[PDB]
Formats: sequence, C-alpha cells, structure tokens
Amino acid sequence: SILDLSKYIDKTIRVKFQGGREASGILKGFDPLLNLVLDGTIEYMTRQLGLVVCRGTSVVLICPQ
Amino acid sequence: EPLDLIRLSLDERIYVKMRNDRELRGRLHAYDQHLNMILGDVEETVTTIIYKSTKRNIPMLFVRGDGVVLVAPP
Amino acid sequence: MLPLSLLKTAQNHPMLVELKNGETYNGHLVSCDNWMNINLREVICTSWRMPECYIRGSTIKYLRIPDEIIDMVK
Amino acid sequence: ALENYINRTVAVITSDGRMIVGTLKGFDQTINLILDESHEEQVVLGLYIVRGDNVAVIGEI
Amino acid sequence: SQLLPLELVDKCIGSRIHIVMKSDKEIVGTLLGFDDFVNMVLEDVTEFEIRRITKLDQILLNGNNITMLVPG
Amino acid sequence: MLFYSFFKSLVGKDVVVELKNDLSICGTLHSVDQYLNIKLTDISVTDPEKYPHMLSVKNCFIRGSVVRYVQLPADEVDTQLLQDAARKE
Amino acid sequence: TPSDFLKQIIGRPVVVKLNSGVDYRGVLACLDGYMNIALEQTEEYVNGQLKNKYGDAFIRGNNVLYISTQ
Repeated sequence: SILDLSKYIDKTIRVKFQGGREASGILKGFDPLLNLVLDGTIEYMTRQLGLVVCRGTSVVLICPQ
Repeated sequence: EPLDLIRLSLDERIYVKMRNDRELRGRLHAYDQHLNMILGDVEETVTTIIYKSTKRNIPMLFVRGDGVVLVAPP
Repeated sequence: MLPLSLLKTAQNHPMLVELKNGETYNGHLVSCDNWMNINLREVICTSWRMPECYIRGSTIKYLRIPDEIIDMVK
Repeated sequence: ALENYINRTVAVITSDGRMIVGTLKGFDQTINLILDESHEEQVVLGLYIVRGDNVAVIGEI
Repeated sequence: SQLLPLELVDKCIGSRIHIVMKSDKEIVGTLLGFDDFVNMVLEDVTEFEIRRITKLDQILLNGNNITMLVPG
Repeated sequence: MLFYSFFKSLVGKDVVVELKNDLSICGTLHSVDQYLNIKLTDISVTDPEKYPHMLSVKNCFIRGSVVRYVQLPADEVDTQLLQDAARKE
Repeated sequence: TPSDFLKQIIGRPVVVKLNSGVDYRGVLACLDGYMNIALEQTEEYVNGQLKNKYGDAFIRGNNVLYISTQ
C-alpha cells in the first residue's frame, strides 16, 4: 500500500466518507483493504459513536488531526 | 437462476423499470447478465415533476443494463 | 503518455486535485498506485493546512498539473 | 479505441454536461485522458489529468 | 499487534449492532453473521431514517451501501 | 460478451444514441468495443433542444457507461438469432 | 454464511428494499451471487399505499439494499 497507516495508530485521524460523511476518531486498527477501526468516533453529518468500523471501500479521504 | 427465469419470457411482452422514473414496455428480444436489453415495438413513459411524456421505438431499442431496476410483465 | 505513468513520474511535483465532492486540494505529490490513490504532502484543502493526505482514486474528478510536467517526468 | 485522436484537438463533454476543448495527449483503458492546453472561454490549464468517470463524450475537431 | 477490522466485526456477532449506510439510513439489530464483502445478516432489525420498520426474522443487508459498523 | 457481437453486426448502420445527461446524437456506427463504447461518424442532430454544443466535429467517441438507449430499426436486426443466442448464454 | 441464508429463505415471504426506498413484498423464487432476485411481488408495504401488484418480478442486484423475511 502507498499509505503507511502504522504511524497513525494511536493518533487522531479525520476521514471523509462517500456520501458526505465526516468521521474523526483514534486509529486503533486497519487492513490492506483500508477498512479501519476507530476509537472515540464522532460523526459530523455532532454525532457520537464509540469504537466503530469504517468500510474501506467508501473511504474517500484521510488526514490527521 | 434469476437470469434464466428471464429467458423464460423471451418473445413475451415485458415491463421494465429504469432509474429516473422511466418505464418501458416492449417485447423481449435480448438480455445479458448485466441485464442489458434489446426490446422491439417498445413504448417509454417518462414521469417528470406531474406530467408523463411518451416515446415510441418500434424497430429495436437497446438498453444499457446499469439503469435497469425491475424486469417483469405488463 | 498514459495518465498513470505521468503521475508515477510526477512524484515530488505540485498539483491541484478536484474531488467529486467539490473540494480543491493543493499539494505536492508523494505516492500513486494503479487505482490512482494518492498521497500528498504540504497540503491545503478548500471546502486547512495538513502534513499528509490520502485520496482514493475513485473520488478524483480531475488533476491540474504544473506546466513544467512534460519536461520534468520526461 | 481513441487512438485516431492522439495529438489532435478534441471536444470533451463531461457527464455533468460541461464542455472542454483540448489537445488529447494520453488515454488509458479506463478512459483517463491526459490533456494539454485546456479551456472551459477561459483557459483552465496547460496540462491536466481527467478521470474516465467524468467523460461522457469525445469528439474530433 | 495490529487489530484487524474483520476481527472486530467477528466478535460483535451475537451482539447488538448499529449499521450505518452511506445514506441517511440506519439499522439496529443482533449481528448474526457477515462475509468477506461485509454483507451482513441482522436479526429483528429496526430500520431508521435520520422509525421506518420493525423487521422480524433475518435480514440480509447488502454490504455495498454500508459505511460504518457500531457494536452496541 | 453477446451485446458486443450484436453491435459488431450493426456497423455502417445509422443509429440514434441517447446518453443519460439528456443528449441525443444521430450517426453512423463505425466502431464498437467490449465496454460497448461507440464511435460515430457523420454526427448530426436528431432533436432541437437536447443536442449538445457542437457543429464542425463529425466524429465522436461515446463512453459506453453514459448511454441509456440505442435506437434501432426492425430491419437492422435478426430477432430469432438474438433470441436463441440469448437462450444460449 | 450469507449463502446459507440465501438458500435458507427461498420460498419464504420476503421484503426486498431497493436503493431508492421502494420495497417489494413477495415469495423468493431465487437469487444469485450478484444479488439478483426473483420476486413477482407487490410494490407497496401498506400504510403509504400499494403502488403495483405484479405476479412475477426480477430485481436488479445492484439496486438491492436488503432482503428481509417477515
């Protein structure tokens, strides 16, 4: 993969999703398909979820925080 | 299997729903897994917001499968 | 030359990506793959300055290249 | 195949109904077009990369 | 040491889950199972637009439009 | 793979193509591919309002994914062939 | 585990919901790997209003959001 997600883990990231969703969370886990596991997940649509899993296939953009 | 039960109606009048509130009725001539379609003697109705427009194509319209929602009989 | 090759060798250049979203992104290019997924450094995004960004290929509309481009890769 | 269009000027219609004029330089199997001297009349850029997704229509002029 | 996401879905099997589409729809029910494409089997699922329906039995939810999964 | 074959049997025929964005283009089918991309020669305007912003250009590459309908004439197509080949798949 | 499901409920009564919000109640004749469905069922749940009644139907698998039993 072109992005080394290893650095990010235990770091707060900002992910845009296809369909106009923003999510900010703490990167707990990830895969080669770019599915993520986020912690303290807040979804800006304020919406608070917790430990979420984000489908890599709709993962549209990813920055830090 | 759902694609075979479509072979079932070949040469049999069919009713087709497409994205964008359009509806076709015509005689099934051909289809593919993509549910691409050829129909003949087919009338299309477009509902635009309420009015409905029509369009006739007797000879043989082809239809790209990706717009297709439903395929049944009138 | 092919889009992908062009990007592949435009590594280290500056470019401006339009998203399907309507978002403009100004950055220097760091990595590209065959899906056209991008990583950029020194980033500014317009509806925000960031260190690094990742962009899925399927969400790009078009990429403005620096005019240097042809001479820099080739 | 878009091969007969290489290095010639083209009309480009995007799916959203927008219209471009450019030199077609590169193109791939996914219809990613590589473009030069583009105009949308105000010039957009000297070099630009465009996604196959956005292409409705190419015309040779 | 890495936590794989599919492993996170695996352990929420038989639990309550919220499934958040890429649209403004949401489903909460018991997670019965999932595949590699993350198609999803829910049981007795509430359907919401952000209450549309109370489902009784088993729902296959197409992984295609799934955006977020939330245990609990 | 079938509709490719079909379109190949349609070359040098006049057809009317309707794309999703409400654009309508008459012309001569010169080429056909696996994506069902079409190439038309001798571009022309079927309808007054839909027709996009062209003129001098006479040849177009149309992306398959952007076509809704292809308009055909009962004369251009053997129906029975089609039917048994569709059965065949 | 999803395949087992597709084979478990065939011939049971199901609601199939499409991307557009339309819903189709009918009997499950079959279903393939691409989510194509064989239905021939009514288009209205009840309260909103029944929009069509069709005996046999095909639902394009790209459009399906879910397949649910009652």
